[PDB]
Amino acid sequence: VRTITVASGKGGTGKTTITANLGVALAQLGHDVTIVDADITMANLELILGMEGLPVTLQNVLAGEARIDEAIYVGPGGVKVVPAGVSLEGLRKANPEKLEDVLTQIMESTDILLLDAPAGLERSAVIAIAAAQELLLVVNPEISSITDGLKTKIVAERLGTKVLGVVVNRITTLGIEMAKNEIEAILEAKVIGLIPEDPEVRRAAAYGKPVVLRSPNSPAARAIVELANYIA
Repeated sequence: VRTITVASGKGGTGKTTITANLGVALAQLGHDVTIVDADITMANLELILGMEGLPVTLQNVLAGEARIDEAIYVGPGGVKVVPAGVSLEGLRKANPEKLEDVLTQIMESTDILLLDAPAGLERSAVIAIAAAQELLLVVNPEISSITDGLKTKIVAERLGTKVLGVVVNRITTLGIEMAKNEIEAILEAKVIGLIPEDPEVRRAAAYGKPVVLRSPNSPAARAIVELANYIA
């Protein structure tokens, strides 16, 4: 019923980390959550969720080789995952109608649908943004990252996707306050999450257990469930 796309400007902000743990934190709060991994890249949801290879993807479901139920897997903490298999652009050109109904079937199966959009502003990304009602923008406290994020914000507004708020990932807790105001001023939007730089989210990735479960008290984890609370 609630569809949110997580997107960013450049390619290395750490958004997939936020999407995965956000979903796990959301599921831990009792919400029926589903993440559709639209980022056909290495170091994605499968790695961070510590999940084993996923056989059936949407590409299979769109080709009529399988039922959507077969492309929905259960991950850590109860979060569900749906692999796109092929870029959204591809699925969309293959059959626009089918793609929409399948997305509908998915929305039916949950309360919250998170779309891990591909890195930047490619066709597949804008499609992901337009497909959601809300956009969760992820940026780093670096200028380049913040301006690239502004373009993403703009695209969402051009399309009619409402900005849920912006998440600043990997900030040093020292200046935060001034930084937050500064960032909110640059891309005129509200930051609803400040995830401090944390070695633990890197080790979480390397070993396959989301920080939210691996290290519940690390500052990154607490910041993320904090964000899931705001969102839910």
